[PDB]
Order: sequence, then C-alpha cells, then structure tokens
Amino acid sequence: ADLAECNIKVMCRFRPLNESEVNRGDKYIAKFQGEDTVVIASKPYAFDRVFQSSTSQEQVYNDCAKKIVKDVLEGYNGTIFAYGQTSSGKTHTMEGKLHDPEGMGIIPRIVQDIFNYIYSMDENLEFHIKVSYFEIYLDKIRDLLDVSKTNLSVHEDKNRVPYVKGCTERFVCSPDEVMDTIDEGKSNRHVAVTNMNEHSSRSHSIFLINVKQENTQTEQKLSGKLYLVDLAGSEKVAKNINKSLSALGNVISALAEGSTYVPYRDSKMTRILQDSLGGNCRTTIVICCSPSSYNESETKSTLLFGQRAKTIKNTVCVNVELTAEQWKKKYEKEKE
Ligand SMILES: Nc1ncnc2c1ncn2[C@@H]1O[C@H](COP(=O)(O)OP(=O)(O)O)[C@@H](O)[C@H]1O
Ligand SMILES: [Mg+2]
Repeated sequence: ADLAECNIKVMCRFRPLNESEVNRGDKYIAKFQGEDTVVIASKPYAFDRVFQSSTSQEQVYNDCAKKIVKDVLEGYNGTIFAYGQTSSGKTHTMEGKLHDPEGMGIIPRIVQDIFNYIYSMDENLEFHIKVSYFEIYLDKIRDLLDVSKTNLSVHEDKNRVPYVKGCTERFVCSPDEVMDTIDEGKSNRHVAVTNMNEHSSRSHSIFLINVKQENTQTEQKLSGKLYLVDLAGSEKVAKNINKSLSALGNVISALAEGSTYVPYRDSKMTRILQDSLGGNCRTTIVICCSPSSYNESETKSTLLFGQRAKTIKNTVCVNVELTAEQWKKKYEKEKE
C-alpha cells in the first residue's frame, strides 16, 4: 500500500591478494558457492550477494548501487557504506580510480547515473541537487569543502532527522560539477594531515547527495538523501581501534536483537546514520574482506557484522512534500 518494511542489504566483496600477501606464505582461504555464499574454515556465510576477487567495479555497481539510485530518484532515502578492516577494499569499492571509466567506483558511477536519468525526463520534472562532503575523525566533523570548519555539530532538520549543521552544500547541475567537488574534497583532506595513509584508515568519509525533485504536472515534491560512506577500519587493537566502530557495532547489535533502546548517540557517526540504520531508508552495506589467511580473524569478524546487519529491517516510504493547498485538496477527497 503506502510504506513497506525491508531488510538492510549486505553484500560481501573479496579482493584478490596483494603483492605483500603473496610474498609471505599467505594462502587464499575463501571458497565460493553459488553467488551468495562464501566458505571460510569449512563454514558458510550467505549474503544478498557475494563478490569474488575477479568481480569488476562495474559488476558491483549494477548489483548494488544501480537499484539505490532508482529509489532515490523515486523520493526514497538511500545509503551505501563500505565496512571492513584497513586494506580490505573499502575505498576501491566506493571510489576506485575516480576518473577511470573501467576503474571508477560506486560514487562516481552513481553520479553519472543520476544525471543520465535526469537528462532523460521531460521538463515537467525539476531536480535540485546539492552535495556535501565531510569526514568524521576522532568523533569530530570536518567539512572537506571548507577545512576551516573542523568541529561541526549534528542537529535535527524540520522533519526531526539528524544532519551536520553548517556544512557546505554545493548546488550542482552536471556530473562534472560533482566530480570537481569530489576532487576538491580529496585535495583539502590533506591539509593539516601528517600521514594520509593512517588518517584515512582511522577516519570516516561521507559524501552526501541531497536530491529534491518537483513535478509541475502532479504538483508533488519528492526528496531523498543519498549517503555514500567510506567507514574507518574495523580492525581491533582487544577492541575496535575506532570507538565510532564500536558504536556502529552496538547499534547494529541493538537493532538486530530488537532492543527498544539503540545507542545511536554513542558517536555522531551513528547519529548521522541513525535513519539509515533503523529508520526511513533503503540501506546497503558492502562488507569488504581480504581472502588472505593472515587476515582470517578480522574477516570472520567482518562476516559476522554483515550477518547481523542483514537481519535488520527498516520501514521506508516515499518522501513527498505538499503545500497546505495541495494537502487540503487530498484531505478533502479522502475525508469524503
Ligand atoms: N576488489 C579489488 N580488486 C583489485 N584491487 C583491489 C580491490 N580492492 C582493493 N584493492 C586494492 O587494495 C589496496 C587496498 O585498497 P582500499 O580499497 O583503499 O582499502 P581500504 O579502503 O579498505 O583500506 C589498494 O591498492 C586497492 O587498489
Ligand atoms: Mg581507505
């Protein structure tokens, strides 16, 4: 009818072994079945989809993000975030070779698709797309489009949904504008960072696409937020090196158990993704793993996080906006 309940989608992507791993006695320990199951230590883990090391960027996008883009275009909130220990393949998955047609990742592909669609519709559909690009490090938000603001606050919008107050919101009209924006952010992130390899492994990168469209015929306004997240490393020290990752794990556990209380507040990361996790949003998590034997423990660890998240259910619905005028017309036609 109106709204529907849906599970969080969880895709597991293994990457091929790197030079480093090959040089040691590292052996490929992932055994594949069908295309939804992977075996590690004579144990099966079934997901919505399992991607082998040979799976191309393009394949991942089609099986994972293309659908999200379609929902967002329909007025749905969607989220996609990569999860896994450092070097498992999160950035490669979400970003890839930003401008390489064959090597680019989910984000740049989603950007092209959004505009391909728009350029297809008639003039009756008017889209207003603004983007934001910030990062969360040590529980503090920095705007990648304006690095001078380094500790932005999370507030609630008019519809009581979490949002980074005061973060840059660029209005874009073409893919190119979004790409330049993304290049601008990648670049500023280096400022005041004394070691990008370590920094990025320990920080959260969030790219937000706010899509608002209005139909002149139907007189309806739809709006959907699209979070594309490149989480910090899930590896442990005894416990998660990233407290924010401990939070994400607790939130995921609470939801998966059906507990009335969910610790979203433990970190602003989990507060920003509050709607993505248990709310009005179509979320897809891509857990990234190393097929390496040297990494077997972190992998099982990652596979479990995926198995829990998979059991969570959201109650989503299109996000329509009506004026008091439009609202009453319908109210009357219904109050009949
Ligand atoms: N699926 C993959 N296929 C080929 N190379 C990959 C794949 N995933 C990761 N890599 C490579 O592995 C290294 C780890 O990359 P990255 O995605 O940035 O890891 P993470 O973001 O999880 O720390 C990089 O050099 C990257 O290009
Ligand atoms: Mg990374």
